[PDB]
Amino acid sequence: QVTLDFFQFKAEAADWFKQAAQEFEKENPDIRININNLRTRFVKDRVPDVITFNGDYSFGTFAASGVFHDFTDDPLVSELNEGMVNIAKNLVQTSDPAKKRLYGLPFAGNASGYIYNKDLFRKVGLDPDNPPQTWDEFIAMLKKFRDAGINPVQATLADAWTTQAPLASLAGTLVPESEYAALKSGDTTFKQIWTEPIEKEIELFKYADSEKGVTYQQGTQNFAKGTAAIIPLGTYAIPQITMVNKDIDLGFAQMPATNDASKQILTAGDDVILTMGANSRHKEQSMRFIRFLMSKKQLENYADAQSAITPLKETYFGNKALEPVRPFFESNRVADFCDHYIPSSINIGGYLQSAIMSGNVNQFIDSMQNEWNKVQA
Ligand SMILES: OC[C@H]1O[C@H](OC[C@H]2O[C@H](O[C@]3(CO)O[C@H](CO)[C@@H](O)[C@@H]3O)[C@H](O)[C@@H](O)[C@@H]2O)[C@H](O)[C@@H](O)[C@H]1O
Ligand SMILES: [Cl-]
Ligand SMILES: [Cl-]
Ligand SMILES: [Mg+2]
Ligand SMILES: [Mg+2]
Ligand SMILES: [Mg+2]
Ligand SMILES: [Mg+2]
Ligand SMILES: [Mg+2]
Ligand SMILES: [Mg+2]
Ligand SMILES: [Mg+2]
Repeated sequence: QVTLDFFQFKAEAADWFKQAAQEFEKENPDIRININNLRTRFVKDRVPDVITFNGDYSFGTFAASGVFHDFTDDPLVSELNEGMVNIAKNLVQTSDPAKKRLYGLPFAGNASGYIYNKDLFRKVGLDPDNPPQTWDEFIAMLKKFRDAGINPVQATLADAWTTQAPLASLAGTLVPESEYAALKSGDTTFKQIWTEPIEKEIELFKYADSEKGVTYQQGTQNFAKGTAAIIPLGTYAIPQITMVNKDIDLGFAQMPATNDASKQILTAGDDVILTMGANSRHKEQSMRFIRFLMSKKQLENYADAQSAITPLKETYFGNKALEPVRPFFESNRVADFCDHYIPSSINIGGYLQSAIMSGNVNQFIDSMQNEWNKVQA
């Protein structure tokens, strides 16, 4: 009989993981799973046995420091979407190509863009199956909502991380990931690469016609209750909206950053990486649970509950709301999040909140650059 500590990062999926653990326990009487919904928590001697983490810079730093088990050879890997596996490997924060190993399993994918209310689209005569293809059309849509008496955009600025979503959506098209290597070597600057994304994010939030400084929970509640045409968050937010209102008719769309309709890109990443503490005392039992979670049945059950994208080679989309972005995935017109290249020590969320509210692009760009420069030094 062993007790596993399961650190589960994702607020929106707390019940799903609680129930999955309980199901596993019923079938495996020799294993109890204690869920806790960060370096201190991840000291070797107390590292959780099973872990979910967002696939971001922080994951990559813990991976490079040896906190997580090395899954590179694991028999599970060959049934997974190679792009999602490669994203996880490329997050490892190392300058040595050979050290870009696999330190967790992609469990679920996301995309960043905007969630929209199809009934409000219908109300103003827009086609909810064919959202805007260009920046100009996207802005014209927001203006159409305002002119019809509808709040175009629900902001959630009181939760700073939410301001990263539009930046990442827009940067996906505007800024190739290769620019971050040039940024590190000093061959480009934030002024050159992020001025246009931040200007467009500021423009987007000029169409937030209600109070901007509300919380994530408040914004998703407002949206669920029909009071805004769009909420510019990624797919991870869908379950939070639908739990408030089962009946809301939602779509998810790419946020078009330019007027080149043929060269739009969808920001998409590894929303959940499932891993094991490298210094776990109970690796065999931990892996039994991980194998249970990584079965197609469980992955698809999760994807349905959470409106996510499964990590299997045959991709499954958990919600018909995701139909407008299916072509980006099919054509591989995707990009990882721009903020996965930004060290966790830089307070990008706080700088973005300030930029959106104040409009002061120069201060935002200078803050990012000066903090980046010091890290690279
Ligand atoms: O654009 C926002 C964000 O999207 C991706 O992360 C999705 C992740 O965001 C939220 O999780 C928290 C909420 O505090 O935010 C960090 C990630 O920034 C997570 O550690 C934390 O749990 C949602 O609540 C989650 O459901 C969702 O999975 C992207 O990877 C991030 O870099 C960032 O751009
Ligand atoms: Cl594949
Ligand atoms: Cl599907
Ligand atoms: Mg423990
Ligand atoms: Mg919740
Ligand atoms: Mg490489
Ligand atoms: Mg046009
Ligand atoms: Mg009005
Ligand atoms: Mg690219
Ligand atoms: Mg106003």
